[PDB]
Amino acid sequence: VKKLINSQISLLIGKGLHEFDSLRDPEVNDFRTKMRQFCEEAAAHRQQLGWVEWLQYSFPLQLEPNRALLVNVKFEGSEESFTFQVSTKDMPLALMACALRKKATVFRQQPEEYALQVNGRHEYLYGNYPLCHFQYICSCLHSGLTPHLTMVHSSSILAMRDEQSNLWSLEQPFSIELIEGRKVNAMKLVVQAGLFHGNEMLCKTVSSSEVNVCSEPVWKQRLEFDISVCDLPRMARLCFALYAVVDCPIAWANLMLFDYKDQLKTGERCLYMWPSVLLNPAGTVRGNPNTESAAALVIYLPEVAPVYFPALEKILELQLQLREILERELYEHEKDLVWKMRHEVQEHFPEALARLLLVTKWNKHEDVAQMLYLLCSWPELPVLSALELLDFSFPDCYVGSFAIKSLRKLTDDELFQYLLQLVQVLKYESYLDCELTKFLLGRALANRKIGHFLFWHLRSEMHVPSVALRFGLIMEAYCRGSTHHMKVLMKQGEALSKLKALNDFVKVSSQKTTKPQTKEMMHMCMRQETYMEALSHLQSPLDPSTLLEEVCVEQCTFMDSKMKPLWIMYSSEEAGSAGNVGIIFKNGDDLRQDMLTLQMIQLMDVLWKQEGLDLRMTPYGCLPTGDRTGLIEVVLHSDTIANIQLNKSNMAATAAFNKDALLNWLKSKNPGEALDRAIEEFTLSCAGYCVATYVLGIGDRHSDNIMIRESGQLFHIDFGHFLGNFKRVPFILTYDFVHVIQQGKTNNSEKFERFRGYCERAYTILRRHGLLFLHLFALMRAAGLPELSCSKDIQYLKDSLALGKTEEEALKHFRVKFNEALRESW
Ligand SMILES: CCn1ncc(-c2nc3c(O[C@H]4CCN(C(=O)C5CCOCC5)C4)ncnc3n2C)c1C
Repeated sequence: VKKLINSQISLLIGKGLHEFDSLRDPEVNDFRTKMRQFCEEAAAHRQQLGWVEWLQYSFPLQLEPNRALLVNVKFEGSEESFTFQVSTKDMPLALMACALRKKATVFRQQPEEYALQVNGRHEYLYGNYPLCHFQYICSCLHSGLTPHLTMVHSSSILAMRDEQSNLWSLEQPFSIELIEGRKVNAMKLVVQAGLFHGNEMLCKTVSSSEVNVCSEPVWKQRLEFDISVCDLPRMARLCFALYAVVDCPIAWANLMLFDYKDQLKTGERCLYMWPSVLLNPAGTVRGNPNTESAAALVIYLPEVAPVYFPALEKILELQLQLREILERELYEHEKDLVWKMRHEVQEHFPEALARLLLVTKWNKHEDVAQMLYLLCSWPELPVLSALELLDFSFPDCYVGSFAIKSLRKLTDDELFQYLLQLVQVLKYESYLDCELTKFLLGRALANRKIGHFLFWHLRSEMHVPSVALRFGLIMEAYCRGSTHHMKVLMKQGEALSKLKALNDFVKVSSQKTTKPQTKEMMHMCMRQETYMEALSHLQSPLDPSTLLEEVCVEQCTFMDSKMKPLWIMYSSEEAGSAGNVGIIFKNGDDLRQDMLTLQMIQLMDVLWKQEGLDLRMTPYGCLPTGDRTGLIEVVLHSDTIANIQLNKSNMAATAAFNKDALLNWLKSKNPGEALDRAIEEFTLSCAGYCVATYVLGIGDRHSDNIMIRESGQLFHIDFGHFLGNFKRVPFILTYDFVHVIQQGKTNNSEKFERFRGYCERAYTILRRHGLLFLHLFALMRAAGLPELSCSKDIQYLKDSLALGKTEEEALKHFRVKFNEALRESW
């Protein structure tokens, strides 16, 4: 039971719990105890919530950011369904009320006691919301499908809640002694050290002498730094870099001079180094776990006298004219100006806190103590301000603790929109228990959808040693917190476990035998008991509310590309057509870049919708779940503009010229005046994806990676190369699109200038929120993507949105780019 839950978590996280105990570190032991307690208290509250409050945890509503419609309804036990026609503006209780009135006539004799469950889905309909605000209903409007829902009584929800139960005196200069190590390289060796407190150095760099190449070396040199022992800030970071010289990089290593309990670190320390591709402060403050092959370094940290960092009480005891002109990087005369006027910054420019923190001297403990005094009575800044404060440039913990006080006011949906970045910031952390972790973990245990996504965001990075312990430990506390969801997640891992083995079997066979022979062999490998049991009946990792019930083996296949991605189709009896959903399993390519690009498109859709403009965007699911291994959501009822341009023999869209093909495919898929809606659908999405790709700098755009839905909506795929790193992009407007936009006419400036309008409106709304994009991409520098490595990459976004201009200039300049693509298009 306890052993059963323990051996489950080990299988689930992919690391044995004993592997934590083997280290015997009191931090890891303190983390595991302090968290377990926290998450168990979270689970205790969760068990005594109301039935409607449990639905908000387990099935959080899926809402969007007059004209009646057909609706199907039924009850939990029976299969007898009733069909209604009710308003888009009707509340779910008005619908529920009818469902009782129809049973009152057939069955022959209280709405608030029930909830509306979406058939064959982990989605419910409740609350004070008109039915056109739900995703499943709004989906059914556009798509023309019929909502089929089940009436679940309060006691039936409560039956689940029960079954889903578990000091300043040290003025001497700072110094350390570089003793000895052990490595392999072909010259002489040097050991450049250097202190830091974020990206900035606490003092100058101090390189060692030249020892020879043949080495298991010894130095024993007292390296003295240009900073006092009391001047050191609580989050002081000492880095090191080993390299050969006649340059030749070899390895790096870092550590916190203070321990986790606030005490200075003592005498001798062994530091196992990580390999290089000159100095790296961002790199983790934990030794290389490959204790064997990793080159080590023993160093001595002098005995200064027990010295803890001072408590807050001790830290608490210790013209406005040309001020604004600069406040909108800065010179030293300006930096001094900003530090001098720090009180009026709190009292009349609180949102400038970040620019003020960067001017303070962290290598002089007076300026630090004076800054921390202001921060204790600084007002709550908005969410965008707090996001700026979570970057690597503000390592101080009182800042971090403040940013979390500000972030606490995030909506469960905004948290989900930012969660990816919040996880990459966990890499920057110095100690295991922290606010961010405690916060994420608490939000995760109050929302099963956050719990789900946070879990896969951690699990997908376990193959990386820099974070294996950190994440493994976090996932463990989540599993202590949600013992029922843990089991739900194990079924997904085991599905993914089989999907891996199936894809290797698919990779070999496809080389040897032909495609159809590999296909019937894939189907046979699938028909087995283990595969049918493992790949069936599970919540989708791409979306916890979608249920991947029965696998339709006949339809499952694999795309003919390189990594042979598996196409896996499903179907549900209960959900009907809403259960017929597919997934794509890729193996051997990292999908974290695709996930970020899709997050950015999903944000752009949300920003535009929030300013009344729906461009009919398609931010389909993409989810890394392991080492070069994730899931992509099959977008159904769509084809590539390459397959449509094949102009296939005796089809419903036989066209004479390529330019007409696109439009002819639309005419066949949408008969009557449905075509007018499909062209309107095409036009907005076309305008949408033109702006998103321009801004995100997505290149290598060809007919085989631009799709189009049967509804008319245009959408892009393969987001492996962005920010103009093919693996400065121009604006794109293919002639075949301009034809469909212009209703198939050579001249239609009425419909074209409308389209141009959408591209301009969308471009500006993004520019307004250019900081949000900057602050989210700023935190992702922690991930370690090849194309989001440095400031030069971020710069692409600054220059694409032109944040260093006015709305006149930016739109004046953007109007030229559009014309330059319009002209280039034949
Ligand atoms: C990161 C890569 N990425 N991102 C989005 C995607 C991706 N490719 C998709 C696709 O591609 C078509 C293109 C060829 N094809 C087939 O031949 C099918 C024929 C019938 O049996 C099933 C296969 C499927 N169709 C639908 N959704 C897709 N998605 C999300 C991909 C692959």
